[PDB]
Amino acid sequence: SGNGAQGTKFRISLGLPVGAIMNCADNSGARNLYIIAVKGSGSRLNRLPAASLGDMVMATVKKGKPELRKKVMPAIVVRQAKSWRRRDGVFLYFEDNAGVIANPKGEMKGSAITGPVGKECADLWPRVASNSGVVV
Amino acid sequence: SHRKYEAPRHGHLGFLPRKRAASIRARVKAFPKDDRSKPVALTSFLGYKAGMTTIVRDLDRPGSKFHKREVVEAVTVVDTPPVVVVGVVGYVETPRGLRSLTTVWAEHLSDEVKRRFYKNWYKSKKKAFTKYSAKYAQDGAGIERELARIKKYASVVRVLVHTQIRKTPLAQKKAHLAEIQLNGGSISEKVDWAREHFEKTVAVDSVFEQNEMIDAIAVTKGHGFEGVTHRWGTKKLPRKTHRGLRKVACIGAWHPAHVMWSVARAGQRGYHSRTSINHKIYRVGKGDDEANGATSFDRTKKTITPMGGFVHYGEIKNDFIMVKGCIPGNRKRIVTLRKSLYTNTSRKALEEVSLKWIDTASKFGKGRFQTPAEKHAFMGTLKKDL
Amino acid sequence: MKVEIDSFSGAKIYPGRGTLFVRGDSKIFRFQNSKSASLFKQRKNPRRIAWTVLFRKHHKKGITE
RNA sequence: GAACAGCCUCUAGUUGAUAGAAUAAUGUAGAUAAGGGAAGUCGGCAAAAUAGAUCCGUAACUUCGGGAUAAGGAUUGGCU
RNA sequence: UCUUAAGGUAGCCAAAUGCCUCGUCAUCUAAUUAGUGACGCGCAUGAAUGGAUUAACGAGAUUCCCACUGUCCCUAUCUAC
RNA sequence: CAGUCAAGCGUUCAUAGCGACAUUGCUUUUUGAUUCUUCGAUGUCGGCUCUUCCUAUCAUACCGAAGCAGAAUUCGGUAAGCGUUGGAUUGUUCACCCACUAAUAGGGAACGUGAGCUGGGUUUAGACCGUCGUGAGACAGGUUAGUUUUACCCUACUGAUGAAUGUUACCGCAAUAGUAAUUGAACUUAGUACGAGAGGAACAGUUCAUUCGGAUAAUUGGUUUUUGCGGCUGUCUGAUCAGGCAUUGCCGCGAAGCUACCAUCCGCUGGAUUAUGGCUGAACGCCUCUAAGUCAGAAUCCAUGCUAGAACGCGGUGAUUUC
Repeated sequence: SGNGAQGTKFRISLGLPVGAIMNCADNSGARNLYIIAVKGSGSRLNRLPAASLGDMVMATVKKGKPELRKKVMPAIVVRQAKSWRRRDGVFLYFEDNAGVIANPKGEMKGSAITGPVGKECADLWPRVASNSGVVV
Repeated sequence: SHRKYEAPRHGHLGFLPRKRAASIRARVKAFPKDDRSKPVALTSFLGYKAGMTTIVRDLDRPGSKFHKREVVEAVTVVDTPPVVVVGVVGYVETPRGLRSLTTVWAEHLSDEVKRRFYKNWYKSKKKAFTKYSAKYAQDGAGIERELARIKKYASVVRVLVHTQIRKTPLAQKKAHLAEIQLNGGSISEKVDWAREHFEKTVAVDSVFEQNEMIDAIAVTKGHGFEGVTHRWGTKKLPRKTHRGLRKVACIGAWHPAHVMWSVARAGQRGYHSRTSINHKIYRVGKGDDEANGATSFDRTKKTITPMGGFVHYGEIKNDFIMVKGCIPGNRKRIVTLRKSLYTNTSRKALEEVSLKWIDTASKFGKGRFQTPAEKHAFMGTLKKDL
Repeated sequence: MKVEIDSFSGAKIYPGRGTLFVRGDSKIFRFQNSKSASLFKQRKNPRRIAWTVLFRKHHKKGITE
């Protein structure tokens, strides 16, 4: 996302195209995040912009407290649930897709993470790592 | 009118016609540029693609966010018994190109190479190079004169080599014969090297070395006739499509009133000559010892061959090379390893690679053990073990 | 490198081979292959699956080790 | 089995449809598919999901007759 | 005041009927020429050329939601002919 | 769409950027005008798919000019090499919003493309409404339902054989044809250059990543007629054991093969140039990048590479038929 993105990430297998609804892993009052676009996505005809672990996306709250609903916010994917390959050859996956609301810089609206967070996402976003309990 | 939305074309226009290769063995199209200062040396080698396996190695990339950590990589193991050089041909430069002036063979020719020269070998008189050896079989009868011709002419010198199909576990019995350029010393030095190396084996540990970028030249795996969707990657037509959806919808405009060469059409897929470049040698090993798959960290006595042998291939009791990644062609196929046409640093070609562990588990399923000793230790005693 | 123990079948997992699963409880489950993964996701008990190391230990099988 | 449902069998009848050769592309018919879940498309078109039976529970509205199998949930084998 | 025979009453409406028009406001969405609710100087609604409403019913015509899925991202594989 | 002149606008400072009055053109992506071809039929809108071409260049390469300070920007040159997206609404071309992006540039190819698809709309017959008609009926007014046929011929294209330079075999050459890679981010440079301060760049570097392409199946995931193993229902084989049948009976694993940016690997460096900036140097005793000569220089071109190998283009080499 520019200033807030601390480093680069290796290629993580995409598992969240546009229209995907993931759980909301922070305590901002939102329950799910619906992905409307992915930052840094490429342009291919008919190809859906797909999010991966640690990616920043544009999201809308479909279920949650009304103040977050009916508007677009940045979000960061913290769990993918779609198997991706790390550098050490391990194919790992989570139980569910999950993300956290954040500002365009990268600062979360919430102060804690409910559940585990991927190591790639934690390395990309230090504040997500700071508010995350378990990093895998 | 214009396309409503732009999109890149499907497929590469520099790789057609997508036709079958002229031969099973893929020749080196261009040899590396000649240098006279360097010693005479083979610029290529002929191996047989044994299979694929997995390695573990510490990545040394000074600046990567995940540097000095263990990584898992896929490597290709090719069985490379030492190629027998016999014969040498000369090429004079003409306003028409390199023209072959003469080829001089050696005294004894192997049965496998004569089988290569033959088609119905079993129902034959085996009359091949007999009168050639009669012209030969003396000290200075008529072969030294041809050598002098190649020295006085033939600005390019290419030695002739054949593989050890008998040493390899193939059921072919027919040697593969090719030319390898000598890119060192003068023409006299090249011819002297070829004559001294006449009728004998050259080892790939002498040709190539560890931590080297080379090119694999091979014919890809054949897949027969194929439709456009998998041959070129075009879109699948919608479900409600009359008379077929695995097709290209529009194959041309009204004008020009012809199907154009650039339109994707169904046809042969695979079995194409290909030259892939920048493959890093992860190991050059020999089969005249155990612990071929053993490293300084694993130090477990085991050969490269997985449990039950390489699937569809067998055992690698010869000399072998494990290069990084995949190479064109499938198992049991002859591949030509050529020295790189250029010298690049890139902080990736000079990276010294030290292997930690090589996957030797069975590739014939989800293999759990790497050695029969380890398998027996884990499982204990069985009913069949007395 | 290091080898592992399958969270279901109790088998050394070599690098590259197998898969890893992270439950909602943030518990790591390493599976040697799709067979063990599928059994775990079907929620079959390793102590009742006959070929598992847990089964052998529970049934006192192969005590010669 | 609720059942002249579907499935297997007894009596009776037939074994009739040009054949042979491990089958390439594209088809016709039947099917699976990781993650997402209509982002496809004029449109959820076609497929999928649901489904029997026994219990629990069942809203607005209503012409009080319905809605209603509303919606939702739980069990179902074998043996003694 | 002109004016007809009377000058559209009760109702309803951008309705399958509204040209302008993708009417205006609200809601539904991140975004809606769609949908619903509301407003009517209604080109050109309207009372057995029946008006308005309506439970139940409909292989009728639109909108949204849950579930579900190869419709799609993005295709792959299998069988029979 | 583009020129010419310059009254003016640009805080005094016509043409940095615009520019009235006027005037000169170009363009066949608009709509008119015409009726030349077609009424013993050239299948009619839109979308999907796919290829190529144009440049009047949105982005990317290198530059020139600013009311260019830096950072964004604006004008222009070479330049079509390479890209130009995902969606809500609408049958929609066109639109208008949400976003992403380097950008979301404009067009042609019988208003490209229906024996390629679809049939949402127009565009038969059924039906409803409003207005108009006494009526039958009319309405580029609204609404609903409404058969989309044929390739096996020729050519074109995609692949595949193949007679005939004595035969046969091996190893090659390379004319010609094609060609490919592309874009961004982060760390350092650097809170530096610049700036009153706010703000705030380029790197020769290093790591990744969109987009495209060629392969490959070590691993992971997918597929199951391995009908391989096991389990289950109904029925039949007297019971067991073992099986048959149920369009492959159903379920769980399931090797091998195939396959996925759903997996992995790989995708080269030299010369000549355009714009432009220069050297020497006149025409024109000075000046001048130009007249002669000449230096550097673009994602450009041509080669190095890569694909095919002329089936009427070739070379070398082995053997070449006792009754």
